[PDB]
Amino acid sequence: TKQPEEVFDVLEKLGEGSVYKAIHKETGQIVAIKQVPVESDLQEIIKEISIMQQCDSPHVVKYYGSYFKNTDLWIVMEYCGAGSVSDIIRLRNKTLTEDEIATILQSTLKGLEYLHFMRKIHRDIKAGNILLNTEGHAKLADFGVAGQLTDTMAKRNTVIGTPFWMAPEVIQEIGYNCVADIWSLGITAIEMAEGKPPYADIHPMRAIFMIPTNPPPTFRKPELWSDNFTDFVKQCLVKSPEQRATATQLLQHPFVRSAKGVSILRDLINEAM
Ligand SMILES: COCCNC(=O)Nc1cc(F)c(Oc2ccnc3[nH]cc(-c4cncs4)c23)c(F)c1
Repeated sequence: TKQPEEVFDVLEKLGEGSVYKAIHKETGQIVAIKQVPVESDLQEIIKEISIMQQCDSPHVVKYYGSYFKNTDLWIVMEYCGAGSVSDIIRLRNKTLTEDEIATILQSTLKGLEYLHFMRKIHRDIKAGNILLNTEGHAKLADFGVAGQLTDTMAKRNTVIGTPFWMAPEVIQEIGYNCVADIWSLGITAIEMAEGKPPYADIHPMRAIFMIPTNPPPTFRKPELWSDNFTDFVKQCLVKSPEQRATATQLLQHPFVRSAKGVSILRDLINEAM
């Protein structure tokens, strides 16, 4: 009920909808505030907030609430100071090591296990939608295209996501379920190792045509990568969604199961900031 500027001291812009770092003045907690015009298209803003409000997981970006200020909507969220994994790759101009990827994807998979239990499908898993806080904890972000299964709707059939990362069953007319995110996770693993997903240099509308017919992608330089990492990607990129591994099962994959603690990401985060 209080004016947003009395609750929050807005600091630096982080992004440009438009995102600001801010201090919650009563607790000293740092938050991220997304500001959008109330007259803008709010379709995915409304979707993403509805999904985040239903989530309570250390592996999913928290939503704290919304204010009107003048003719803007302020969306208050958990602050992830290291930014996205794709930001960290770009800023350091370096791909991630196997150990760094195992640690990030362990936390990503715990977030997917939580969403999938709640019958949610992220549908836009990619390095750009995995954020790190300054302590190195990975959180799922951008729920703007997330789907919800129900008692009466056991499958979604909307062709939606970001083409290079989309599962074959999502692209094809057939309905699909939570394990579409596991395919996207496999593409994300390659993206973190190589800096870009398979087919990154071809037209996205051409790539979407080939993903359903092509064999599962593999590493560009297979000799660089352990048997465990190679097998982890192969298991994620099983074309049959019925056969594809779940988040729970991949948390036991040898690539993920022995991931190092978030300390392995300290150098990484320091360099990026
Ligand atoms: C030059 O290339 C583009 C530059 N990259 C970039 O601007 N990255 C970026 C990443 C983010 F994660 C950003 O957003 C955040 C930031 C921190 N902590 C958050 N907590 C929550 C967010 C979210 C906001 N939008 C949806 S979640 C958030 C952002 F604004 C910008």
